[PDB]
Amino acid sequence: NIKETLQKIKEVVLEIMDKGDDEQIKLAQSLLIVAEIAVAVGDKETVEKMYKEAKYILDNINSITDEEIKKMLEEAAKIAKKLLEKAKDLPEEERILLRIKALVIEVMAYGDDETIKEAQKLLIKAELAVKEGDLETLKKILKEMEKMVKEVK
Amino acid sequence: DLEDLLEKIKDIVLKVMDIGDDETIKRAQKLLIKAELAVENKDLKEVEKLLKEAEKVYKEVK
Ligand SMILES: N[C@]12C[C@H]3C[C@H](C[C@H](C3)C1)C2
Ligand SMILES: N[C@]12C[C@H]3C[C@H](C[C@H](C3)C1)C2
Repeated sequence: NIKETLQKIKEVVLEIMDKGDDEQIKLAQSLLIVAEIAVAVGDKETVEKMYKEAKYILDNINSITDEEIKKMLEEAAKIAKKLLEKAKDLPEEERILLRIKALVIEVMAYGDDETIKEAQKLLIKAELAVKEGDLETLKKILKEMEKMVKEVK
Repeated sequence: DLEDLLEKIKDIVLKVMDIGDDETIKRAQKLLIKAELAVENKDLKEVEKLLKEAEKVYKEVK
């Protein structure tokens, strides 16, 4: 149910990157991220909402207004920071990875394009460090995330 | 097995993001998520060809 929904979310995201514009794919990738966040914590209603919003973007691919893309970016931020609360029974590694992902979303909300690039590169790096179990680099990657979410605040 | 190819293509996308242009970065992320899809659905041929295409876009940004 949750594993078949995130995959449809990914499919919709790919179609959006086929069709959408920089702001629309920005929104869609932020969606995929907070979706994975919710999957890590067991909140399925969130991921259902995420599939609904991504399909909404796909449908209104030529009628959506950047004002409401920004509303959804801010909302996705707020939601990710709220979902982080259910992540207190998992290893420290995945917790720091989840916080890194949420900070990346909050950067995608208000940050400029180059800052979003940097945040996505650091998110990828954290995804590698998780497979390597490297604490000493993901801690500093989260700290550098923080030296960014407010750097564009 | 599959996670090794995942690591290779993820490294490739991470380094494509450091100098390439927006189209190269978007295509790299496209290949990344297509990989993720195939790796979740278990299909070695797919992940392998996605790795080939990722190294190909890296060769595009010589
Ligand atoms: N303009 C951008 C489109 C897309 C999202 C973000 C990072 C990359 C890929 C360049 C902004
Ligand atoms: N896992 C990710 C796929 C895609 C590229 C990068 C940033 C976002 C969008 C999440 C890693």
